[PDB]
Amino acid sequence: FQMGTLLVLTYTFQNNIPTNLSASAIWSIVDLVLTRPLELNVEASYLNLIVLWKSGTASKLQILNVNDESFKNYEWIESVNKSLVDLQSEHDLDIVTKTGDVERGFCNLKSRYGTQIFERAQQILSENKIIMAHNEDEEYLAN
Amino acid sequence: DLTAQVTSDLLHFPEVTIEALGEDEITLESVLRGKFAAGKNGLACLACGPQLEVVNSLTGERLSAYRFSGVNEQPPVVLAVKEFSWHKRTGLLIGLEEADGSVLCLYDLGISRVVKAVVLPGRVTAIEPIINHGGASASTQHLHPSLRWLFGVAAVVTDVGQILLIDLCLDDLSCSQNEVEASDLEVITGIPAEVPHIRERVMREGRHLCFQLVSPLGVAISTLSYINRTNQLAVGFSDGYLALWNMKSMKREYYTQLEGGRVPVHAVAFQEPENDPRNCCYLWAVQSTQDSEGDVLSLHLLQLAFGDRKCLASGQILYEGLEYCEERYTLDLAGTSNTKLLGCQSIERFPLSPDTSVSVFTWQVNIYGQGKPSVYLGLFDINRWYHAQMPDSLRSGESLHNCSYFALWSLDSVVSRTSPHHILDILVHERSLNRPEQFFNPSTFNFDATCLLDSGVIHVTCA
Repeated sequence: FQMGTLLVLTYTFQNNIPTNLSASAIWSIVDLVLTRPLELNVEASYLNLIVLWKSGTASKLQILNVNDESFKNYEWIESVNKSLVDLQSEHDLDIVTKTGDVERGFCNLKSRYGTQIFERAQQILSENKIIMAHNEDEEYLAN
Repeated sequence: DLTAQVTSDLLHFPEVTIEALGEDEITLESVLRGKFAAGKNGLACLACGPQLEVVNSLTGERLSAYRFSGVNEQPPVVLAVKEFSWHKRTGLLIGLEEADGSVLCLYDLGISRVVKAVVLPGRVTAIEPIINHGGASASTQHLHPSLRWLFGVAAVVTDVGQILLIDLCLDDLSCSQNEVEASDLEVITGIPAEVPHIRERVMREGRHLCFQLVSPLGVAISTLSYINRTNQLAVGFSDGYLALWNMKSMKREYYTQLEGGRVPVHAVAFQEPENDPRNCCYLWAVQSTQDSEGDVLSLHLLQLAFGDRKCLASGQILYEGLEYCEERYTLDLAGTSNTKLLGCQSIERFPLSPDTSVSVFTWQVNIYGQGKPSVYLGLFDINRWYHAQMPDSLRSGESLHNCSYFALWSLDSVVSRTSPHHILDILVHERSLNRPEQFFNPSTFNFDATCLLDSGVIHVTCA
């Protein structure tokens, strides 16, 4: 991330700020927005760059905080890129959702996901010829 | 005739503190000195000879004490003290004048011990932290790349005009040394490249890296202040010159003699106006002969005009590209009598720029053949000075007692109440500063303050 200043027309370099990205660095820029500073855990702030990376359907949101009018002191601020509901579902940290019946799981998923998704998923199922055998087809729910 | 009123009894330091300082008359002829610390820990520090006492600024309680020892078996003098916090520690940077030369110490208030120390190649006159951490982070991007490779940086100046930027090596947690075991410096003249290679060697040899600025020698530096908002190190000289050094470029951006002539620069204070049309801010510079004759005390307002403001990744605003620097106000407080500056303090409130910005100057005048000194607190409002159309001095007839941009308070009730104790410093409490066009003259400002005496503290209100 190079960033200089425009003035009179003249562009004048200040600093190159690298990124903090690993796992080979295989993220693509989706959108970025430079703007007025946020209310972050560091009062030392001058400007804020909001950055949105993507790698497949996985996303990454970061904020670059520049401290002073020199673009040489900065700090990268990361965020959680999955919602609580999703993380809990992935990591089996959900204690509240009622267990038991196969239709109970149906209500559970229906209510969790919303009709747009739930019906799109039931659309994808029948296209691929995956059809519910009986009331208690657990092999289906799994899918 | 605004007069401060005393709001507490004199709250004495404990006896052990008084007694320890009064061993001033062995390591004699030691002057007791005391200052409120600039940070946010509510400390005041007193020093006499090798003895340092840290006390609670509001109660006078002893918080910490240390008697420094001399590397060369002869007591040092605690000359300079600055607040300094790093990692999760709270401390003081200390300059010790020694028979040979000097030592810069980092003193940890949590354990009341010196934790780092270095031998200085000269006699220290002032010290100033520049930054309390290193590493690659947005928070250090305003500093020259060579400084960013260091881990904490303190500026140190000497009586021959050396300007030293010293690596505090705060990344080294295996090294706990007291003032007696001070490490040597490796001084590089100017500002090199390839710092990491140099540093690594330097620290394997058990030394701290130091950059000495290329700057003329031979004249003592008397004042030193890092101005965060302009990223400038202000260097005041005993001959009345003031240098401003940009800590991004490491170049001297300004250097001129103040209008008081060859009189030492004794203090500075920074102010930012609320609304200025060309990115101007202000540096007061105080010239004083108080450490010699005591016959000259003058205030000099420098207007610094910059080409731009920069929001840093840190969220901090920085003035950038100095276009001019010129004196736009002069006030002579002195120049038989003896006059000395007690304190010089800027207070700003933010709602961008502060909407309130005042500088408070406190001074004492002793007339020979007059036992009780007069003590004055004067409050300069930069925005009312704008409103007054930037006069360059008091007009003929005009008086500080009746000035639209300056309020003058008498602290004589404090003097009467505390005699013969000496006032060492005065701190105005920022949080207390509180308010037909005449009404917005600073005379209508109310505020609380605390005087540091040689034997305790005492609180006042100005209303």
